[PDB]
Amino acid sequence: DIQMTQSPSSLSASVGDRVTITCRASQFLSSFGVAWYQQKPGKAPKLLIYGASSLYSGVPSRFSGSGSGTDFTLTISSLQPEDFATYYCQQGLLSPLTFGQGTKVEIKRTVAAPSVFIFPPSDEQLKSGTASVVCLLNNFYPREAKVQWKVDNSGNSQESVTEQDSKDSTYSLSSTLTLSKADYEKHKVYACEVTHQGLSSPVTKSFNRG
Amino acid sequence: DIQMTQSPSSLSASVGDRVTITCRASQFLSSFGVAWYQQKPGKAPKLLIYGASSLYSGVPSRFSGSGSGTDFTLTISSLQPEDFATYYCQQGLLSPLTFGQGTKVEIKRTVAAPSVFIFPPSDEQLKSGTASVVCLLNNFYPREAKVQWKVDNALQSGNSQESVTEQDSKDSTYSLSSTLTLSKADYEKHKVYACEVTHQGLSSPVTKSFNRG
Amino acid sequence: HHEVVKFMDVYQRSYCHPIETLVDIFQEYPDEIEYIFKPSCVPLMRCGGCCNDEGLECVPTEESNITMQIMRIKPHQGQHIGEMSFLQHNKCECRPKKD
Amino acid sequence: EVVKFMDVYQRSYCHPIETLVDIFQEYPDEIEYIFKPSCVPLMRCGGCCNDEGLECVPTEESNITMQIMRIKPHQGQHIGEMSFLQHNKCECRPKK
Amino acid sequence: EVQLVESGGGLVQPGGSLRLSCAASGFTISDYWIHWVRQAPGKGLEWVAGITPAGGYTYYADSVKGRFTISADTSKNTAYLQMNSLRAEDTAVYYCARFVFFLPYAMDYWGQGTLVTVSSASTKGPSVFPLAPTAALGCLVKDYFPEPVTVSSGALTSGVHTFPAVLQSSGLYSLSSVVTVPSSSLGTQTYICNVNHKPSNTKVDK
Amino acid sequence: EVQLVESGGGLVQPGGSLRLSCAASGFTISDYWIHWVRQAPGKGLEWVAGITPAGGYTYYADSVKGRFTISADTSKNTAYLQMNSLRAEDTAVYYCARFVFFLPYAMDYWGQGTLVTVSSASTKGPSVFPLAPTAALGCLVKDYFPEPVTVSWNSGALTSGVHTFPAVLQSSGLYSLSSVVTVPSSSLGTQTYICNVNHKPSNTKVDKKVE
Repeated sequence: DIQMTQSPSSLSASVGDRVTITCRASQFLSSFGVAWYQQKPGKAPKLLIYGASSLYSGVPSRFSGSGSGTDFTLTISSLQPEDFATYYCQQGLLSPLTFGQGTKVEIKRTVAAPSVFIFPPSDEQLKSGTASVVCLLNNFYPREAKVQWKVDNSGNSQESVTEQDSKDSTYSLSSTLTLSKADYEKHKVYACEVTHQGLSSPVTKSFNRG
Repeated sequence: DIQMTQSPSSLSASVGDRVTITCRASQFLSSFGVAWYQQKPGKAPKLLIYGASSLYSGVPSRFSGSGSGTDFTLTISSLQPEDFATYYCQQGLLSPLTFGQGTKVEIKRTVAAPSVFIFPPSDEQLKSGTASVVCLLNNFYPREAKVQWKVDNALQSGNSQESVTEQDSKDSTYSLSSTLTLSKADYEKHKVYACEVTHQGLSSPVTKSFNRG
Repeated sequence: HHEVVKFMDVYQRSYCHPIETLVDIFQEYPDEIEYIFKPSCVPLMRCGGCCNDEGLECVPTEESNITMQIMRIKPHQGQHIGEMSFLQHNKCECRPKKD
Repeated sequence: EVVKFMDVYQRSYCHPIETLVDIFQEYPDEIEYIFKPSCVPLMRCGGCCNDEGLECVPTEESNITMQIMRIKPHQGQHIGEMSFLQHNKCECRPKK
Repeated sequence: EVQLVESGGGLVQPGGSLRLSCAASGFTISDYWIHWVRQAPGKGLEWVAGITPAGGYTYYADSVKGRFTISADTSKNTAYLQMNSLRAEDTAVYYCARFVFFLPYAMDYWGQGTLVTVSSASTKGPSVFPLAPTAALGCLVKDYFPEPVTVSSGALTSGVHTFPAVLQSSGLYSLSSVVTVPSSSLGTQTYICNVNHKPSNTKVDK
Repeated sequence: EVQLVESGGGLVQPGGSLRLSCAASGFTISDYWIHWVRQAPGKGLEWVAGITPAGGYTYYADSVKGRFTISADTSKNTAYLQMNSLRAEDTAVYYCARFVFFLPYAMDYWGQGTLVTVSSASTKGPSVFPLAPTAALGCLVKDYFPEPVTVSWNSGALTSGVHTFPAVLQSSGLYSLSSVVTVPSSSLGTQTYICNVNHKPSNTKVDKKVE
């Protein structure tokens, strides 16, 4: 089985930048069995380059492919926000047909601060015997951020992060802590403390009742 | 089936003469598949020419072969007495392998009259109850000759048989034997057993005779 | 590592006959300028083998046609399976060479 | 009946196939001799590859011995034993 | 318009069987080779099955070899992937792709994908709760199984952020959908979220 | 010296079987194809059987196809022609010949030949009588069956002048022939003249002294 090894495993660059993904083959491959594909999160892959250097119809000119033997490359001459995706190389000649590990392309923009929001658990959910308190961190760059939760000034920090936006390159993050109706009734002040590079001081969003 | 047709059936010429036998094929052939053989009477055939033109080792140079396609030939540049034989062509490539009909080569020579001889029946044979009176006609040319049996000056019919020798390989002549067969009873009834020979080389007939019987 | 092949066996097996031959399509259809084919060649019964005479050659005496589904390709544009006809040799003979 | 595309594809794709090989081609130094039969059946790489950048080639070979009539034209003949190369396994490989 | 449309996915018990359909339109499926490619949650692309150019026969990935079988119904212009003796490691999004010769050995058209979930757990419908308050408001899609959920009708367009699902210690999933809207429109405009979870045939609006 | 020697001929009843042997010496038969050729009395050459160059299969003449089988015993360096369901038309002299490739498709060495007689009639030995007298003397070999008889003079030391006539078929269905020789009259006393008659079918070997 021919092995396709991509390098780097995941990169990060600015809009306008020239970036290059490398695919290394475990043995010599004739440059007509090599294909490059782009994959957006939760979407089917799209063909970019075929036969190592041929640009597929309707694919932007910034995309180019090159190489021979064991080393093949994919170049994006001018990186764009929409270019956020995972890129795969594929050998389609020798059996079995095989895909590379993948290279995650992330975009780099100016630092931007998250607009913080707190949501109390609904009446409906409280009747069921569970309380879900959610915190939203909206539109922020870079993706690294910290959310802290303290009852009356602990765990259950099941956070989910949105995939980098295809237009503004900004992330969004939701942090949700779940407690029984009994535990939620035991306290009154509910605070979510947000820490990010954009902010000089942490921001807190709070509410009363429980 | 490829058919091989030779011509003439018989070819008669003189010593020193250039003669040519022709073999005609029913379809176009490869020349390597054509061979020629010579067969002397009561003898196995001998190879002369192979592959239409190749002369077999030990065969005299007066022999040669030629042709292509459908017509193949065998030439004897200077005919010799020993060349008396039947000649066959053979195709050995395509199935089935086949021989030609044959061409009998005979030798024309000068007229020679037969030397005639008469032989009385032996004592041994007479004891058995049969009498065979034989007449020999030795070394003559051409082969046509007549033998008449006269017993006490009367012509004999239906009581004789004759046999002719094949042309001689050295002198080109024939020899013939005529046998008069009679019972001991019939042989005892008569005195003179005459053999009358007629031939082109003879101006007058020759008779050979004996008494007793 | 097999036994030796006996002379008569080799003789009979190699002698002039129709044999499955791998024939290039572009060789059979040299006027094509529009397409490339998949497969690029086809298996055909064709006269093969020997006549063991210099005055002879191995030739067909009975022919027919065979139809095959071939991928007809317009490079970088499209592809479709079409039906292509080819010549086959049903019977062979060793015949006097064409002088 | 029409031969189905996948059947043609599999049957013609590069593999060892019985091929009728001329002896004098394999042994070009035996000028003086002529052989009967003049050719032999041998397993050899045949067929086609995916594309123009590939060639069909042997990756495993062996030998076969055959009784062949060895002829010295106009002189003599005898049956001898002759060795020939066979291709056991084939691969489509980048052109030389 | 060339299109590949997949179906036959969903939840399967371990050791189960499932048949994925790949419906072609805009082309004839017999003029091409249909390949199957899978993506395990969080993992890269894995080539599963297909007729291969070097020889012409059907190859399979070593993990699926001997339990998977591809086929095609020429009248229905449809390819199939029969998956039997299913295991946890087969949990993935399955794609069918058009393997092509005119763009040598490339897959130019792909199916939308379909998630196959190999689990002994049962189907559970989701509970929908509002996330009440430029202001931010949303919906909490809680406790469902298996994936996925589809959230909205035409009002939810700009400012929408539907978060990837998180797996709770329950073996059940939870999702949030939020939308930033101007504070003036809090009275004049009504904000409602429409959710759909096909495995439990749930279409709750809130 | 290359030689082919045939045997196994003679008289056979109609519907009979006979095996002709062809013994090689001076060469190995396996290096060649042995062909069979025949000649019916008075008729030309007919190719009977042999392995053929066009295909390598063994062929027979249409009249013999289906009743004749050729074979070879490699240890005995000998080819054979098994002839079964024999008929009148099979009465002929049978030869075996060496079919060769180095002289392409030619028969270079031949067997001496052997006569096969397909007849219901019985073997009859010959009576030998002298033909007593440059002088002529001979032998009369009367009433025999089947053909042939072999006549030689003075154990084959006397050859010049010999004329052994073709046999004639008498009404009795028995053959008769004569052998004569012309000799000088001086040698009638000094030299003894004896004919060597041999008729292999009846195993007769008469030697007769003539006057």
